[PDB]
Amino acid sequence: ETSPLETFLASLHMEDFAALLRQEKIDLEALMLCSDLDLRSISVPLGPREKILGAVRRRRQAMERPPALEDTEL
Amino acid sequence: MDRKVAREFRHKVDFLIENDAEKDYLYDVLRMYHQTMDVAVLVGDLKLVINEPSRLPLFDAIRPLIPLKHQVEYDQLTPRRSRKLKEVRLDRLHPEGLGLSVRGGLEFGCGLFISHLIKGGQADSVGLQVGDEIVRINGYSISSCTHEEVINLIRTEKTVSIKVRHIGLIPVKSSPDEPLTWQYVDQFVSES
Repeated sequence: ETSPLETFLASLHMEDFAALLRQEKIDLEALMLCSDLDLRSISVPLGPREKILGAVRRRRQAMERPPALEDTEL
Repeated sequence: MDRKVAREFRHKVDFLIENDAEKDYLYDVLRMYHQTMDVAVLVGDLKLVINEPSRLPLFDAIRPLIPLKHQVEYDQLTPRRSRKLKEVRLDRLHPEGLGLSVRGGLEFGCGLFISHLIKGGQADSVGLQVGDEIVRINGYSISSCTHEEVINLIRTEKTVSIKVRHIGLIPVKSSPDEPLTWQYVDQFVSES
């Protein structure tokens, strides 16, 4: 019911950036390929830019090199 | 009626199982059950082919084949599933936490499953179960989420709402090179 981008940004406390990204026609698939310069060009500030970029990198590393299944205790 | 029942059942088998050797095994254990009337042995033998979530509707397909006098026991021995979603509200600031463990995510090719419950804990008290699949967190779909994103999403607010679907299977992958397999709740809990 919610988009991959909406949930992605929600997990990072960055829901308020969903409007800007959708306005610039950027879905999650497109965001994965965004460089620092790309996000600079669409007025994403330093702090938010580094949070997104870090999360993209962690996502890519998990998808490309998935570990053993482990339980997270909550 | 038995040619109509066989026809409808065969359609369900063909749709959920691709492999012919797996089909042959399925029909064989059902043939054996008709001879012996051993429902416990049947359910145990059925597990070899019903080995992943997408194959669980086979239990529903088989139920009409089970005589009335065995349908209560059959239900008890098979996972209790429902397409109606269960919603719960949990407090993260609780002194003893949520009282559950969680595994899975997009990087594993599987959904998010409750793998452990602390008996008497907060998750337990609201009726959550080992074998439950989490389909929604704080209103958000998690079908495109990695394990870490789901964990971070749970930890965003002081409280968390979880929507749940009971499956009765737990995903298993003991190393980065292992394939994804599934274990029934009873096996996973006993082996832990």
